[PDB]
Amino acid sequence: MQLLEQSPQFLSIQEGENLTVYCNSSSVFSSLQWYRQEPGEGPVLLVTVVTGGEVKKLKRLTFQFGDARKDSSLHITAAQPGDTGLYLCAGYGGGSNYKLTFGKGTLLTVNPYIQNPDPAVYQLRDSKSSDKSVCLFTDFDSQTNVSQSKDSDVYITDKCVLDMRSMDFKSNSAVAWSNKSDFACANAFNNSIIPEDTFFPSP
Amino acid sequence: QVTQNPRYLITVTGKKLTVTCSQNMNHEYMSWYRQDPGLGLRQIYYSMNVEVTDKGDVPEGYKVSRKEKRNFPLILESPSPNQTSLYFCASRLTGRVHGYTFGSGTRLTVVEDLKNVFPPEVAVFEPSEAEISHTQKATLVCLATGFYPDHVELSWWVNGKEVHSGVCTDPQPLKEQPALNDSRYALSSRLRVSATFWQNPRNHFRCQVQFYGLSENDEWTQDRAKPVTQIVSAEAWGRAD
Ligand SMILES: [Cl-]
Ligand SMILES: [Cl-]
Ligand SMILES: [Cl-]
Ligand SMILES: [Cl-]
Repeated sequence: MQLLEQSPQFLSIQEGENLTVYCNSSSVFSSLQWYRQEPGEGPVLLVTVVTGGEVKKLKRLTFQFGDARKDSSLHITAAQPGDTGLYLCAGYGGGSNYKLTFGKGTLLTVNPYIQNPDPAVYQLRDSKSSDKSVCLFTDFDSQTNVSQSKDSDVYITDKCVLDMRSMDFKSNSAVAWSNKSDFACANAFNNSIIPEDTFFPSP
Repeated sequence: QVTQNPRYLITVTGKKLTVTCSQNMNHEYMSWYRQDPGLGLRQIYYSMNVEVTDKGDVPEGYKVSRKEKRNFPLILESPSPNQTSLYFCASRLTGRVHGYTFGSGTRLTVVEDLKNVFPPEVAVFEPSEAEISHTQKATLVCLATGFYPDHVELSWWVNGKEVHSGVCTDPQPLKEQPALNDSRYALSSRLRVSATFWQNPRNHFRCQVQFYGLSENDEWTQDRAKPVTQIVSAEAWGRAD
């Protein structure tokens, strides 16, 4: 057990879901701090909780300090793409007035809510500037995962994450590509990866 | 505000370098962290005040100085591959609540040879007529390939304005040659608009990859262009049905 245990380490949620993430210790803290960190940025302080048992609200975010001052939770109502990021809890533990210890964080991914999944693989037209044939897997449910792979000539991407600032056309996709002649979109996006009822329209 | 420079940096193993950190506020306490996958934020060095410096938890290969209150530089005398990391300078707030204010990070990549550094090639792939027919939506695919290190920012531009709506980007680049130690990287992104918007040949679509490369101080002796910090773009125009 670490001085500060954050759970869960990774969280993938859909737009409009509520969520709670936890910061737990066997040590009593005089105060706990929450930071948010975005890619290409330093952590930014959100709030500090100081009074045992207290709640602090920062818009859609609610922070609770446990009564025994060994715990803190961060609750988000109606998750938005803008909520995506790393949530760190920190405190002066292990004999420190000046040195903060940072928990490992919850890395929050906010995925689109897809009411009517319509999973499909589209063969794209070649680019004049590349020798690659590209296949677009799109319109799948946010509970469907695609993990990156290289299997000989065939590359598949991890499924993409919404631009944090996206306010429309929020959908799931992964791509596959190969430079081999006669590349088949069905080769890359096979039954181990995609839903069985995935649609394969001809060009 | 904590100011860190540079934001991105490439060095060969063994060539001394300094990352600067200065704070406008008058704070006594400043510190350096590195952030690595699975290892959280690890304290390298801290300075309680002017001319006071103390090794953190992971000091080996680093030095600091605190001649002035305003500046707390991080010195790598002999950079090694293992010092490839994201570095954060922190200063301690003096209010009732002693939180930290952080710089915007320095992404340092330490390389065996500068000849391993390559800018991206960038291609755009136009929306499928099959997608347009099935969905009345149109997805453009941007593919950035052949870049090293993995120091890129991909953006989408429609009619000369950056867009965010309809943008979905791979959360990290993939290695093109993962069996090899010096693999270059690929990264994809999608921009989705209505079929109507795509079908308007006045509409212009550009995928931009900002690559963070070599600086002026870096020596270059290869035939191919010095891979300096640059944008590489690919474009498409709307296509009438
Ligand atoms: Cl909840
Ligand atoms: Cl959409
Ligand atoms: Cl937008
Ligand atoms: Cl390989």
